[PDB]
Amino acid sequence: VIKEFMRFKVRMEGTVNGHEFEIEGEGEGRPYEGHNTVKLKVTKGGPLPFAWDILSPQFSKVYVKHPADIPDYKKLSFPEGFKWERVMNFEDGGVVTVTQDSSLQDGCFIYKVKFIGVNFPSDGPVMQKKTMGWEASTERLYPRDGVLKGEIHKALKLKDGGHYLVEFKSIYMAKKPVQLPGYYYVDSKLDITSHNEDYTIVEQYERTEGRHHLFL
Amino acid sequence: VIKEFMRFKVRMEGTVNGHEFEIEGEGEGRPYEGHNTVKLKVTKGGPLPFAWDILSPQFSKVYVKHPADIPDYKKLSFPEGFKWERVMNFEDGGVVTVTQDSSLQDGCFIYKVKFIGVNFPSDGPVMQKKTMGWEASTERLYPRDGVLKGEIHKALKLKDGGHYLVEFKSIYMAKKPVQLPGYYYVDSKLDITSHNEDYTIVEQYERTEGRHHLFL
Amino acid sequence: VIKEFMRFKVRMEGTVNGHEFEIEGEGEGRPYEGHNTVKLKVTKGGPLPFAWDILSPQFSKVYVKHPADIPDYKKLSFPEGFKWERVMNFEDGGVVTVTQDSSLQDGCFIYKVKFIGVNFPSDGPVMQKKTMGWEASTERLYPRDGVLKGEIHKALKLKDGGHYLVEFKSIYMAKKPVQLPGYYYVDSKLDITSHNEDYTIVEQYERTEGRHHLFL
Amino acid sequence: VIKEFMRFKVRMEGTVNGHEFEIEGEGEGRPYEGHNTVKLKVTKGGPLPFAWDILSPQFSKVYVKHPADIPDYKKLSFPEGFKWERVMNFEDGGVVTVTQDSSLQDGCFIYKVKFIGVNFPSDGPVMQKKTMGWEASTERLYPRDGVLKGEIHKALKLKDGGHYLVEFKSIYMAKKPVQLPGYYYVDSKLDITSHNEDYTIVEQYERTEGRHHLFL
Repeated sequence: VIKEFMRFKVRMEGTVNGHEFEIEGEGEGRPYEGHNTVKLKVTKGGPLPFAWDILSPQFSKVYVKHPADIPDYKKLSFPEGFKWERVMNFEDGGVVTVTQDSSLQDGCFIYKVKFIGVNFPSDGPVMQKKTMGWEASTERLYPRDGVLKGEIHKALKLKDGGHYLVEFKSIYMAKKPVQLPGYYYVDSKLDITSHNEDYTIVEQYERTEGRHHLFL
Repeated sequence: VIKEFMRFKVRMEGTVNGHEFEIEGEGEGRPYEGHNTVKLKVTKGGPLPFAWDILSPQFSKVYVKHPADIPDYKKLSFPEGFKWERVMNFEDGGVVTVTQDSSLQDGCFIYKVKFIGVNFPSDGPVMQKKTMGWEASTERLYPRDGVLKGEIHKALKLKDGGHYLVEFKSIYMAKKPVQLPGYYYVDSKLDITSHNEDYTIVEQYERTEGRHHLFL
Repeated sequence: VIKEFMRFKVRMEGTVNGHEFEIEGEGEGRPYEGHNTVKLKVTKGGPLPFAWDILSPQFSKVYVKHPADIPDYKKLSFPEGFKWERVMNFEDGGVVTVTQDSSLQDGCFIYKVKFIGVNFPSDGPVMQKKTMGWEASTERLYPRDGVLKGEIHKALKLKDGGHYLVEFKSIYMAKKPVQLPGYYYVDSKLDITSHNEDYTIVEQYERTEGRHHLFL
Repeated sequence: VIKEFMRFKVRMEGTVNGHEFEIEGEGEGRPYEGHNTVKLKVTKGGPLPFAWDILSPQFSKVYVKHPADIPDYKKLSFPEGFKWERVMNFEDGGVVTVTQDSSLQDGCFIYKVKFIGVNFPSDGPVMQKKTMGWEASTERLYPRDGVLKGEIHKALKLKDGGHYLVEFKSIYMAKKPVQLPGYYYVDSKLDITSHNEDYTIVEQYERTEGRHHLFL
């Protein structure tokens, strides 16, 4: 079902401060190694009048490398798949909710994303495109309400120095109740590997792996 | 442009905890008197697996009665119109973002809404449909970032007694720059006037008027 | 117990961004008319390195005028009195928690307050003293867990224009379970009537009255 | 100044939901190895009417083991020392702010803590004492405003199962500006190693170490 190498296609429909847009992409990676890349294209509403960085994390948790003793809830959910939703609370008031469906079709993962971002200050980092990528991050996960949940304290690097803080709250829901893991963590590092002048064509790379707390 | 009697058409595309649905409706009211009603039909995704109440407020401020000394930002925005976005933070973790466009076509207001609700507990008031309508409310508004903003501490009455709290944060954005008001308030009371057994056909009534603080 | 005219004494022990201070005051008013004034003096920690405005609201609801049909929980709590606590969430990260005890000693109300404020940006309106008093406000109250709770969307006027937003969450706890009101509101307007340059000596006036929603 | 072995004494003055209490203790540890213990005694307000767990993390970061390439801001602040403040946002509404001062005297660290906790549901995990200790955690830190800040997504284990979520927001302020680290993490695991029936006497052990993200 989930091969050593897997490709995926994604489509996002979103709005940010009243500006609607569409994005289509194709990616690939090694689900058991914790690596995956993706190439995106703004197919509608481009060039985007905000930082591409807020969208990069919405474009693969099935590719998270999991140790044998931590049930890989997301991988187990296939072939049916899972859905995930998320809240992004930015420190200057901006708020985003995301809903996504992940399925398996013709040997390829299919991602469907709906994005709504609101309340971003007009002179803030997002609308002024002053961000420079995310710092590597660490997610705290745990089972609840029959599904998997996780929170992350993330940060975008600012062009003029400093950080722009964003709290991530995600909900991973398998389409069939498969084995859930316990309290654990997932380290991720997402890099923008290429981009044209106006970010209408972008490529990303993500390394992500789950683990127990260094149990210090 | 804004007659004493105006009708409107509305369509909402939304998702709540991974459940997709569509709703279309028709309303009418008296913009200078602060009254307006609307009849809705769940055109897709019905019956809804959640409380209808969280949707009722996404279904009119151009109909808010305003004193002569308080600029009616929304009315002034027409014929072009305005967009409004919103964040609803529920006390039990549920979060929703909404983005809407309000326009005027041949004497009839046109509303287009996109709604995304996430993180609602499966045993909570919303997913268990234990709500019984909203209490009348009072929104605190003010100008900022060249637009109009307002927050509200609202509450849903619970069938088993008590209230279910929700904080509202809205942004009203005219499509063309117009006169903004100062720090003021808007009282509203929304009632569900009719509904079939599964809430696939619902009618609503809302009275809403703006005013200065009772200037105590 | 509660006469048409009542005086009170207050003492606050507080800390803000690592700065310790103490304040003592004396006030008076007409509990049944909704008016009361208070005079403060910074006895330790002066001059304060932050805006006085964040402290003014911690210095009386027993003086809130209530309609005969709305139980005046706070007045009913005496002679024993009541305790109140509160959270103030500032839009720029600043957070404050307050705990207070109100008693009646020799026909005089006695207020004991503890205050801890943290996370205020050193460049923010608070630490830079860029505020000019609060806008009149409106609190939303309701009963819960045997006590009375209330929330407010308040705002401080900024010297250079605009507002600085702060959300209030209060908990009023009678020392003995006395009668509680239903869902209602309380309007208030606090004004600094006098003060020296460094706010080591200040006088305040507050008008506050309870009521049902104007019911729109 | 900071030897391989160091003792400390601490005193806490706090209040929770109107209940006041005072705690005194003494601990010891190995600053460069990341190990430290502490023994507490509720000297006033005991037996506490709430879960001891919310207080345990308020009782040593100068004992965090740091790699040579990461400036140990907190150790460098001595002999004068540093102050730290914090906000703990509990998922059911509870909110706590803490302010603390850390100094070095006659070769012994001296800790003074003030604590105010409010808005805990009378039937919640805290007031019902339904918690069973913290899960090991991971704090995300970064420099800002000349000081060191960090956030943590923590969880308290529940007796009836599941977790009780709490977000930590801390600010570490050296009394003199000493070198700051960059974006990094601190792992910690605090265990209650001893306690009498009513938690009026308690002992704790904490292992905490700083490090760069596993830099995936």
